[PDB]
Amino acid sequence: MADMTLRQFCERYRKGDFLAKDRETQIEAGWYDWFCDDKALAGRLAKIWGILKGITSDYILDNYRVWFKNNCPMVGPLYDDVRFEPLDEEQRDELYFGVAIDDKRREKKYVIFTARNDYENECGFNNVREVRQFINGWEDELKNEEFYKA
Amino acid sequence: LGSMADMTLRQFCERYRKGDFLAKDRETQIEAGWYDWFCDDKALAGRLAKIWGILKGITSDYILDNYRVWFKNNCPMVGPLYDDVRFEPLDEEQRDELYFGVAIDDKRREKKYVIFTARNDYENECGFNNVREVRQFINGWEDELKNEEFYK
Repeated sequence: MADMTLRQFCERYRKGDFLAKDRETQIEAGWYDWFCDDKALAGRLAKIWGILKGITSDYILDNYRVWFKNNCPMVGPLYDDVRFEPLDEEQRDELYFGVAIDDKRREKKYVIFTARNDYENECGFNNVREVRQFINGWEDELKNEEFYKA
Repeated sequence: LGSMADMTLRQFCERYRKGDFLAKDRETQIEAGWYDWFCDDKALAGRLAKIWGILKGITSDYILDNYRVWFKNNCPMVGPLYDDVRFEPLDEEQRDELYFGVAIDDKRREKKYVIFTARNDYENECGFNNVREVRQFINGWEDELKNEEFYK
């Protein structure tokens, strides 16, 4: 009965707490919904951790929490997404954002949708390096004036 | 769910459009109608939105004024968590004849929305694949209670 920060999650993962494939553990890890095998969750979490292990911004690490969803589109394969929600529940409409991973309905391998963009796809990248560089710079990306000009 | 200081479904929708039931704390989500759950407490509000997609399309005054709603989140021992929304008649005596619930997005079931009714001995009757069909059912539930082809 306690919520985690992204930094706390990374601490526990580097400890390896989130490698047990059981469902009771994976619910605690952060999976909200899935269509896949319950034991696929751990492996898919490793896939997702391939991005989270490269997060450095103390703003992202200490002001955010993460949850994961596994999705079954009407056409196309199951895909996961990792969603970054701020600890301050009020500024969600401005700070929340998620990254769809390997969604074949979209051109890029990683597609980012943000609350400030009204929950639409904003940009996309084809390698993990771009995704980490973007999420780390998200604190400064919130300050780009050329965006809110909508 | 027995009963206590509960609101009617119409009263609940009135309060919900006020935004009374958007605080993610446990006391607010309990007041909204959550009876039991297995998931994170801070998910509750969000799942209520899933449920609201059904409740916001309810127009028939019979359902709105003779029923109240409570919500349960379930851990099926195998598979992911699923929710359901349960309509309880205000007169508890006719519960066995009037009560019904909608299991929403239960992965063990064929339909996205599966309806279980008290008249069918609290087992699944029918299912639908879109929220519009579910709303059409609940609004027409007053006329569905009078369909004889069932009670035979």
